[PDB]
Amino acid sequence: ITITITSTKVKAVESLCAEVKENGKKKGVQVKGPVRIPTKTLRITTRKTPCGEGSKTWDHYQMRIYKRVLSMKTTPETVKEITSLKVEPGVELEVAMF
Amino acid sequence: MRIATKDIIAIYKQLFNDGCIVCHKDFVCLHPVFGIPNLQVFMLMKGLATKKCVKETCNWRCLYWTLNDEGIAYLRQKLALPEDAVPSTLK
Amino acid sequence: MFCLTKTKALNVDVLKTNISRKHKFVADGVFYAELNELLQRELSADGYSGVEVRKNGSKFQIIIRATRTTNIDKGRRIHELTNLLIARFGFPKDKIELYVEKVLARGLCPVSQAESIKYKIAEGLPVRRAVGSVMRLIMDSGAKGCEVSISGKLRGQRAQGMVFKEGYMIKSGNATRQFYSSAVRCVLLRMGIIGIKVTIMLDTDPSGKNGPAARIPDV
Amino acid sequence: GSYSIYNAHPRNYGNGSRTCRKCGARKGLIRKYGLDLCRRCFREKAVEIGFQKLD
RNA sequence: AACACGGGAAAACUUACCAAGACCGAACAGUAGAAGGAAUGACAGAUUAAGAGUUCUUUCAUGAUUUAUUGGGUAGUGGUGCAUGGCCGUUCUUAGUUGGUGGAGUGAUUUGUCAGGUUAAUUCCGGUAACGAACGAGACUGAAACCUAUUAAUUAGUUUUCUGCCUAUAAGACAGAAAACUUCUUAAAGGGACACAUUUCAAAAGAAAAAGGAAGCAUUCAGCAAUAACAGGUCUGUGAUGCCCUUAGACAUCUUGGGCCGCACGCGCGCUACAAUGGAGUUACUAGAGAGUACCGAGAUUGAAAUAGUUAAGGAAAACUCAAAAGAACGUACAUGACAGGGAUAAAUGAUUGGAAUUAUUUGUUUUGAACGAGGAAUUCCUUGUAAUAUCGAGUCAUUAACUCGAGAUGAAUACGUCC
Repeated sequence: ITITITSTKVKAVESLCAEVKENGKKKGVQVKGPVRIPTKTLRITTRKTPCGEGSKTWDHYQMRIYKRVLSMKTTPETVKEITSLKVEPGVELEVAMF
Repeated sequence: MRIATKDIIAIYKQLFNDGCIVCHKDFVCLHPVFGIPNLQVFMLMKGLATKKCVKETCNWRCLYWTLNDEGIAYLRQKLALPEDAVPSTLK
Repeated sequence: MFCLTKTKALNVDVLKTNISRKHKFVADGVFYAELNELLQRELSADGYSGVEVRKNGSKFQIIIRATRTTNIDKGRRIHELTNLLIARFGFPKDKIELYVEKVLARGLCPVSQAESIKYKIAEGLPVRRAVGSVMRLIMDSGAKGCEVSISGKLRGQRAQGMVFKEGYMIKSGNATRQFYSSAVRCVLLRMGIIGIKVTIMLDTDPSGKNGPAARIPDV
Repeated sequence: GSYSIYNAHPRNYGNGSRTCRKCGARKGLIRKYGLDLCRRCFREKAVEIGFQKLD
């Protein structure tokens, strides 16, 4: 199995990154290490004014995407059963079967 | 305005059978559900709020209509539905 | 007969099976903004006071933090909201539902607090006294401080604006991101528009301490 | 036809075929990341969407 | 604090202007008329740019969806930003603003909020009818500058091994997997500079040299950013909005064409040049940071002289695409010559995008070979990986940068000063 987690909050995925790893001790024997794929900042630059007047000013918005990848052998039927765990809003969990 | 004769009844039941209907304020495309220009849908049911059949909440260039209490009575005489045919706070 | 070929779709990018990681989170936040501003125009009388987009992997849980759940008869209004979402965003009927919670800290919510002034102003209560009653609820609700700004044609044709402050409030810094709670509301009048901006300085209960602090204990 | 010629011009390339999602403006659009939100409107909901003015 | 600004690089739309043509986007309420037809669409020929039946001679289909009527909303990139909300700019990027009690004054008001010193800073030492506080500054947040200590290891790298190949005189190179670690890579957590440590200078806040250190000007660059105010810009971004105006021959809506590109001239922002610290012909190069769906970024095989054409993998991406020139090395070339510097303006021709390229969209081949010989008064930006020089990615984008926002590549001089 391969667990891929991505979210805008670093501590949201990081807390859940160790939640699956700790959970792997039961109904299983091992979970591979967390791979920290480089982040992807989403920079959008806009003019502050709603018109052409004023000085030339800009604001630099940005959003970061944090990617973590986990590996684990187990069984497809009982990998995590529910595999929901009431994940926090803003986080996404995708499981790559086989 | 002048809508297709079979279309007026078709759009009416869709609202009655669901109690809620959306539309796009843009007047260059067709309605994906009814397969007709949004001008017909907007023009026809912008007056259902003048008759107090629905409400007139519009958000993000989309207008939303929700069946009212007086909407059921009006949408029964025209639609020729039985009295017991009620959405019953569900549709 | 119409010579129209374009067909604007009724969907949302958060339902697409294949999408980039950059596009997914942008679409995830874009959906909330349209959705949050949607039922705000509907549950303004009910004090919507927030939305949430919690997900359990497959099912979509929509949470409304309304401050007044008296209106929401066997969930008739709740059911009507779902019907609009299906027609608009094309959600499956089995994969979306609406939950409502009653916020215990009524005063601490600026979104619903600003609706009290908007209601009272339209009723004819003086702006000097309407805010004073509203400001009273915020102060004893555990809020460190707040600032209510009213601008428009309050007195006469010439625009005037009064700013009311109470309690401690830090105006500059990054810490203001983790302690501010703001809302902007506007009420149409017989002569124009009154602009109400309501913000609230929170306390340590939204966990996180202020920048400068020593608080040395004793022995 | 009274409406056959109505809106008969093809607009499929896009300056008058794309509009802001809420404002509906045709100028200042931000098509990056599939935003489809023109400026003066994205700035209103920038923090709401998730963008923050960091460095 | 107007003038590559309205993210405004306008063929159509945008579009607000102009010549035409239509057209209701006149809901709802009362009347007339009407399923024994209110009205709607149309083939032909004429009219019209037009295959808008707009209209006309004309019959062919459907039928209350409403055709004529008063109220009425309505719609407007119409006016008013001297009616307004929001946002932004500006005073103002510096260090400033205040109420609680107390003291002074009849009162407007004042003290606190200062003699001196010091700081980037009402930042502090100190002084004290002031005391105790609130905001601003600082603090705080993002990137950079370090972790042979920790955590991990593919889509990152290194090493080993097996197979094949090739050159050496003896090192290894290359191609296909195989599997081991984390110095580099990536990303988490803590650690790590507080000027403490020395000398000097100023019972003090503090200042300078030098040392060590990845890092010593608040370490550097940015974000946030006080009270009060403008009758600064925006109602042409908004379904934010009051009042006024037009409101079925319309300033509402749609279509065709044109204009925003129009040239006697003046001004602002820029690109390229005036060359030998160079242009032209070859050769090896070394980056960083962006973007990509069903049809988006497009690999590989081909013909062509190039622009581009035909078939087409993998890739929702540390996976695949996506790639560096200034500079350098090579030659008995150029040789001080408006020359081979300069590429303007023109003339033939070839393709891509587009429904449409004419007033050339963009670009290929050949020819045409203009001013410009370093630039008056004036005047702008800049103190360190900064200026300058040349380039790369992205926003606009069907196609179109000399723009802007970012990114790396080489790497000056001059100050450690004073209010002229």
